[PDB]
Amino acid sequence: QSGKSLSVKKVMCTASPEGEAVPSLLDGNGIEFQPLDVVNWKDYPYKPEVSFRIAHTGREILLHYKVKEASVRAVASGDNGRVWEDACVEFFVSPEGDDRYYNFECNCAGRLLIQGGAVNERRPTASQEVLGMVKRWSSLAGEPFEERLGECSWELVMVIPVSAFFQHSVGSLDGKTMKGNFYKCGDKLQTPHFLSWSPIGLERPMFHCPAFFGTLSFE
Repeated sequence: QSGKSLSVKKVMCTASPEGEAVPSLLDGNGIEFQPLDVVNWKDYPYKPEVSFRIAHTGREILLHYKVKEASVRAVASGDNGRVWEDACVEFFVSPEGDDRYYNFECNCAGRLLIQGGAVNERRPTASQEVLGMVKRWSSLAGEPFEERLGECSWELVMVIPVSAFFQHSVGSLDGKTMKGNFYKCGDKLQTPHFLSWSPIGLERPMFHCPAFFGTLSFE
């Protein structure tokens, strides 16, 4: 019972960091990796080795995922595409303790999907302006590509400004407590799979479940 908990350590930056620079920034501040290895459904037993880490600047959330899996894919031609089908890492979060939440899904090539809203309504997709706010970087960034079979190690970064919570007026992350979860998947990969950070007790693979989110304590 209860979900997991995380301390999101603060990092001191005068300006907004670029995605490529984040791994160095995080190693510089000793930000540790957390395993993302909860296999909630025995139907999909494949557990590719995945870890992540998180920190904040006060104005922005910094995420860094590391993955090692049997295949990768990035067909999605644009942002707000069908990224969950490609090799994809995800971050879901509710920032104000209300029922509205956000899902940031990003494929291994850097294409990103963002939606916002409560479970009981159509959760609209984000605008170009808002997609433009979220800086990204990947080790497999660039052109879209058909599935490549073979063991592949990749990394991905998301710099999520506080303004990207497009349905809220979130000012500063300093000392806030949010609820969220982190996921790995790839619906159209050779071996589809479903992994989470904090556990989920629904009968089958479902990620849009605020009840099962863990706790995120921003320093």
